[PDB]
Amino acid sequence: NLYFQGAVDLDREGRDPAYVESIVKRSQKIVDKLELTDTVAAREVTTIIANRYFKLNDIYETRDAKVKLAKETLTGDAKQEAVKAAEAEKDAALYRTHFAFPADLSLYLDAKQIDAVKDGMTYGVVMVTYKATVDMIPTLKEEEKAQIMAWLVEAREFAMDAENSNKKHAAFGKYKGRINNYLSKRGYDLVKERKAWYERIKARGG
Amino acid sequence: NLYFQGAVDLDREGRDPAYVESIVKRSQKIVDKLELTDTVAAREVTTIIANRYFKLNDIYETRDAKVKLAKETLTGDAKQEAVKAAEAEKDAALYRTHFAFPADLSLYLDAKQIDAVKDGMTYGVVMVTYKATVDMIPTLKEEEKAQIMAWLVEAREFAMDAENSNKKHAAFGKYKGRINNYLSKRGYDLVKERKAWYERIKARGG
Ligand SMILES: [Cl-]
Ligand SMILES: [Cl-]
Repeated sequence: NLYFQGAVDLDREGRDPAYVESIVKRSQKIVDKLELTDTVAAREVTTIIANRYFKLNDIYETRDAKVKLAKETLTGDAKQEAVKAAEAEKDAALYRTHFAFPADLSLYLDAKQIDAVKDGMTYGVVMVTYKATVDMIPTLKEEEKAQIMAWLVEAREFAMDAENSNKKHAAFGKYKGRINNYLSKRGYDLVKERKAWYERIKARGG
Repeated sequence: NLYFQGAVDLDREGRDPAYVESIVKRSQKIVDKLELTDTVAAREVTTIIANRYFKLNDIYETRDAKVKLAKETLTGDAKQEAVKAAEAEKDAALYRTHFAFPADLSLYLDAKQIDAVKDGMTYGVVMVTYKATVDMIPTLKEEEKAQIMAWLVEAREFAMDAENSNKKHAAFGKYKGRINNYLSKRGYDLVKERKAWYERIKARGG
């Protein structure tokens, strides 16, 4: 499956060609899982995803340059304030660019397909985590399931903008922590549920 | 239709009661247009919307205090840099809180209803603008319509977070400018289309 640009320009200029190729291949792999039937649309979506990876890269490079300058020049509270300001500026750049991404995708993809792109950019952690949680506690109430999914989908919106795998898993981890705490406050004995789950996994040949 | 809090706490503490009442009434009016059939869900959604108005208010109050301090203490480039930093910090606060809002709404509302809330918070400018544009140029291509709608929906995502009516209309205005420029670059004679549209409006008794 050889990628070629379509109408959407690939933001390749001035970038290391091996990096560009790695991002395009990553992006192609996400698009493959959509099983699109319009080969031109598939190229366009590939480019849109790649360009978003590249722009995120640039945002984080900017942030890192500011933090490097702070490490070299500042200490104590002044240093922490400069790091805080760089992080706010990073989150601002994410805000300013976040909505254009599904806007652009929507020219080619429906809502379900756009969600599948989000999942592709975030290792499908939403459904892995949701399925595991309901496997662990099969009598969760519908409202508990709904809240758990809502938090995972929120986590995904942040994770898709994160810098790398480590930071993506940290974003999910925050909301997994929230889920854990939520269930314990709602009266579930998580030690007991988890122990019984492991027994069920063994009993079914997992 | 008297509002009463449900399970979601209204973020009322320390706020002027007339302001609280005004925001609750605004929020109730948005929810009324959803025509929900679960009266408890309607109260919860009312509270969620009101609480988002209140949090946006607080974000803008923070931003304004920083800009006031800059006006009182700084001039020239230093002043512009402090204003820039306050705006980045504001956009950061918007980013950090934006995704929780539809997450919370999703416990009560489907995707279509959530969009109707977004429209309610933004004076329905998306559909007014879209309908007017297709009325003005009825032979737009499907891809042009799609791009126009995508830009209006993007505009809405920013507008729903804006401070007031003036700033909401400015957010839409940016993307209306983009639409105007887009159509002229795609070969439409906007002077001619607009003139012929006005004739059609007159001919139909508008
Ligand atoms: Cl190419
Ligand atoms: Cl109340």
